[PDB]
Amino acid sequence: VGYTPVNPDTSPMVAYSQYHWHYNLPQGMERPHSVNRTFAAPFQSNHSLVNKYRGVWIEFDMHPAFSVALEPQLRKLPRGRTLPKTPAEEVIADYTALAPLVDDEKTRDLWLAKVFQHCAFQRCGGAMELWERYCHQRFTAEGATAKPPLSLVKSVLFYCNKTDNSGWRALFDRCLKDGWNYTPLFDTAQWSFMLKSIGRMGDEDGVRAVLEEMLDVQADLDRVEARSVVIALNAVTNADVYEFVKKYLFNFGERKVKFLRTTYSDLRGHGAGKLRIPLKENDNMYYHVCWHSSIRSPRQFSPRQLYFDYTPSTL
Amino acid sequence: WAKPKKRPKVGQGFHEKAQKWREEYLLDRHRALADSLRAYVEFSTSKRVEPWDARFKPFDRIEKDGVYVLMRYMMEEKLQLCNYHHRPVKRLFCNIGLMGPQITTKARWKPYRFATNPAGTSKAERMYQRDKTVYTHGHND
Amino acid sequence: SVSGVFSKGRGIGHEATTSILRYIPRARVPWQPSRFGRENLTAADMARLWSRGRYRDGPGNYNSGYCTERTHVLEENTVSIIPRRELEKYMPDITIGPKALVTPVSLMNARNGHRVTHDLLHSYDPHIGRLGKPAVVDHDNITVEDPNRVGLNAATLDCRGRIYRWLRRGPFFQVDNYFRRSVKLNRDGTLPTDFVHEAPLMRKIIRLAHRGHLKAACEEYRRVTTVPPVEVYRALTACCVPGAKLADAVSIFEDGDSKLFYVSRD
Amino acid sequence: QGAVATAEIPAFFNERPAWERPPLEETLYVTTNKERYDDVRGGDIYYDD
Amino acid sequence: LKIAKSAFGFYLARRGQRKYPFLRRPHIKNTHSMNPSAPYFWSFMTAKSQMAFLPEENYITGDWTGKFFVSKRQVYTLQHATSGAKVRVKSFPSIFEFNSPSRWNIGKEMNTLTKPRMDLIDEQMLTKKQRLDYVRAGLLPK
RNA sequence: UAUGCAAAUAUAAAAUUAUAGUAAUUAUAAAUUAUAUUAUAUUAUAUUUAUUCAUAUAAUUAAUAGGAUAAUAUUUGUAGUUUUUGAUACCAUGAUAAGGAUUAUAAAUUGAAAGUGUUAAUAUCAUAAUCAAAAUUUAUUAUUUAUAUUAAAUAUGUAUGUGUAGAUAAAAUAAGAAAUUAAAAAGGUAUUGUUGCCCACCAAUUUUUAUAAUAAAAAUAACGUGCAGUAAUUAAUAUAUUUAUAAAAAUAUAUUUUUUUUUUUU
Ligand SMILES: O=c1ccn([C@@H]2O[C@H](COP(=O)(O)OP(=O)(O)OP(=O)(O)O)[C@@H](O)[C@H]2O)c(=O)[nH]1
Ligand SMILES: [Mg+2]
Ligand SMILES: [Mg+2]
Ligand SMILES: [Mg+2]
Ligand SMILES: [Mg+2]
Ligand SMILES: [Mg+2]
Ligand SMILES: [Mg+2]
Ligand SMILES: [Mg+2]
Ligand SMILES: [Mg+2]
Ligand SMILES: [Mg+2]
Ligand SMILES: [Mg+2]
Repeated sequence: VGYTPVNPDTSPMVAYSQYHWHYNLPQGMERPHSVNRTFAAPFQSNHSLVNKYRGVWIEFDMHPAFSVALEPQLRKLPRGRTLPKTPAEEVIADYTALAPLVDDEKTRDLWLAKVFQHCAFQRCGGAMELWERYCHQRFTAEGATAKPPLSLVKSVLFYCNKTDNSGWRALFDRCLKDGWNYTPLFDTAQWSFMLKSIGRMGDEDGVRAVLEEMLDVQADLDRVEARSVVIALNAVTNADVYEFVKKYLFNFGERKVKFLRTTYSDLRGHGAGKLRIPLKENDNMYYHVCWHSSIRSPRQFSPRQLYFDYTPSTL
Repeated sequence: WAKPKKRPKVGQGFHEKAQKWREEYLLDRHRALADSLRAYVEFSTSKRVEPWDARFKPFDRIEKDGVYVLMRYMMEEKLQLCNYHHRPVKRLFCNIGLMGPQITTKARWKPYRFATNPAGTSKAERMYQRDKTVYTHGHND
Repeated sequence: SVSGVFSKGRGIGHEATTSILRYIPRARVPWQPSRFGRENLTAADMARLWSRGRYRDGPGNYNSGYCTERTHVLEENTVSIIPRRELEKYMPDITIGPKALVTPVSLMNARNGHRVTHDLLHSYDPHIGRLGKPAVVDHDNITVEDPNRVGLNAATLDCRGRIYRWLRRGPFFQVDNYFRRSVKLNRDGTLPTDFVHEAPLMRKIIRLAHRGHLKAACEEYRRVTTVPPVEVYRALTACCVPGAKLADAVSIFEDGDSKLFYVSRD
Repeated sequence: QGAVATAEIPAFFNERPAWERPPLEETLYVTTNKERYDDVRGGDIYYDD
Repeated sequence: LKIAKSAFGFYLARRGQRKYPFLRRPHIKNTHSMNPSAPYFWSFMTAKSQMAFLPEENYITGDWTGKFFVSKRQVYTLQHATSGAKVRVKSFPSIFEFNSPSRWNIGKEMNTLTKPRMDLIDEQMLTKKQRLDYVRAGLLPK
């Protein structure tokens, strides 16, 4: 009785009533409850994971001989979680000079991959020359048999995305099932960077090819970084690719799709500053990603909105 | 529990009256203060009646013997320096030590307001004849 | 016929998003479809609302010293303000400035989680002091006016759910938020470890540990606000070796690892 | 009789003995527990359809 | 309450003449704050130690536009007299000004210089009934 | 206070009123209505102590949001103004207090339901709420009374007057008190019932007639006098005679549709 309701735990007139347990009965537990055991939820935090590497790990496997031999050259290149500020010109000079002296293929290529990664972080454009000078001959040209070491490919790809470069499309294509079959070994961050670059450059077709492979190779869709999905989708103006992207959008999860919308509305919105290159206007893809989000969320009832104009009829 | 009636408005020109009244109440208080300081110090400085009650012992004894001998020859100077104010007098008697434990226990002293009378006081009425215009808390003559 | 509290208001979110977003129907709260919240107040109105609601101290109150009216009326009597230049003639000015309002990080636990001595409580989380945008506290610029409106105002419009949120906060909320909104791994995979303002302190720790002063070094390690570089952990454990202190070497290592991002794993 | 206390306990404690109830119920009968729409003067507000 | 002199007239009950624990009465009304003592002049309703610093309220703490009245626990300082600046205090009905500066004020708090309950009474803030009751007590003439 | 005149309840009758056309009825008795000196034993009020009684102020109540030792979400930094109106300073139902008057001693309580601001369906004037340092008029409150008297939150300057008017307060309980009590008979024109009903004159009007200060009678809901009646503030009722603002009142007889008080030779 009142506008303030009784709280059923603290009130003995609830607790000890006939619909609950009186204090003179024997007070044991009624039934056991196993909730967590029967059907358990997987852990997904609202906050992203604080320790994760957040980059493209380039996997440095060197024989612990050349690793010691080449130390004064390698000390200038990135080691794990450490990014020395050495100017990229110098590093490339060192590779060009000293590398023909080393005899190992595997070593020369690990070293090269480090150089590429280093040049990806500084966004120096003259590093593809290195690909055409050493690797192109035995990997990409005229159906050469040789199969490049994975780390090298990851590194070059990462470089083509960081420095936006038409070249990526040629490399990526070699990684599908009939080629090197490297695509299932890519990191989630790899996909993230790829999508973002392709999106900036604006290839709907690059975007489609990449989303198809990602899906087939079972990438982690929900953990692909939202910004990069948005920038990729934003690039899609062509009727067919557009169709593809609706049908595809059904592959994300409820949550992912909600934040695809949030992120999208921010990047053309308040957070338009957050990007190094501003987005381009897609009103169509924006509207659609919002629409999709609305379709996939639970629906709420707002009767004064729906039935605002309802009039009954006696027909 | 009835709804509280509203209070009438303040007054017209009562702000001026209140200002003036407090103003010169304070100005008056300056002289009341000055005067009562004068009185307080005049009292501290001037002599008082003897603090001890002579009706009990060791004080009843003839002025030529006992405690009075002890006072005339050893304590006199000091007793006069403090002007027979009852606090230092009682302390001096404690420090003379030749009475010793008795001061508080066997000896009786006059009550506060009587002990505060000016030396020479003859009639009891004197307690009530001191000035009431002055704020000393009975520490004025 | 129409009585409003406020004449005009404004939209929380801007043209690019809104103009398209409107073609998608959004469900409003069924029992009160229209929402006019404190994000929607105009600049003027927000200023006014934000002054009020702080008992005596707050700038709204005529006698706080922050009042912009030149005159105030007590029971039909009009009182003219005493300007501060004049107030100062008999009432000396001892004013430190805004740094006086912010204690160091070191004291945050003495103070139950706060660095800020201002009149409103200041949260380090994004949401409680949120206006349209996420709340962020400047420790340099703290004023009585509080332009960004990040403080927890007790009496303003829309305050109640904020107050309730603040009273539900977890045991480390202030501390955790302060720590996670600063101090986070860079987008390159680099550690947050190198900062210009803390560098000489890390240098000093290393130096102290090399001369073998373990206690002095540990005593400086205490005052570090930011993640210390690997070199610090190296120095400190190397110092633990000759005296055999193992417990200390281990607690050092374990401190730098899986708390501080595994700087210690080396 | 009247109820002194009330507890929520799984239905398998007391359920009509398997030989009294019709044969496999899950498979041969579609059952839904639902609420009467009409106003029920007395009796239960839920029924088994 | 019977008469509402403020907002609180509506919210509060008197409860007759009710006893509160020692030195906690809900409302601090210091009728005694100006209560003359020559010998106790420096110890009564003032700081318990003469080595205490003056309160907060003698200082300008922050960036101010200005104030209307200074607080009543502010202590009167030689500059209050000398500087010839407005010194106001909030008393009732409105405000008390120190207009006529004296050194005799110095070193005491304005609590002590402002008589809270004046011997002066407004007949116009009184109901005819209340005026009757003030004539019974032998305050107002009639 | 029975020499003139003077038939008249002791019942011969057909629903009430009305001079025998007026209104639609009237009259009536036992339900119900707290105080009228009826009796030992189951055991006591006439003691003690008290009574100078004051305290309130400086306006914005509207939503969720998780972080080390987790198999990777920048979801770091979650951004869609604007259609409603009551608890307010204001009319806006509910609910708990206080207040001794006859279930007694044994293995046992001297505190009660009849309701004292804050609480749940009547809305359609207004932001009034303490975070200090503040302005006595309000029935409803046990203060320190003469050897020694202001040190920590700031803490009360006033009234010595022969224990002295009127009027008041408290107690039979781990304390200590000791001798002057009630029951049983009663009336209602009202009908949840005396704050109940009713009675005449005094205006308008309506209607019938056998027109007497001012025709009579019947309907009737104003205004103004009162207080006639219900054992009703000197009981009523009937006849008689007188009297008169109006009910009515005085006296002479009968009488209870008024309540009762009771010597079988003292
Ligand atoms: O999800 C996020 C959040 C933030 N950022 C941050 O945005 C800043 C500029 O935003 P951009 O996303 O335009 O820069 P970028 O492509 O050059 O950055 P990379 O991701 O290639 O490093 C970047 O330098 C990065 O720090 C992201 O790149 N992604
Ligand atoms: Mg009530
Ligand atoms: Mg308020
Ligand atoms: Mg006629
Ligand atoms: Mg007639
Ligand atoms: Mg009568
Ligand atoms: Mg009569
Ligand atoms: Mg009668
Ligand atoms: Mg009669
Ligand atoms: Mg008459
Ligand atoms: Mg008659």
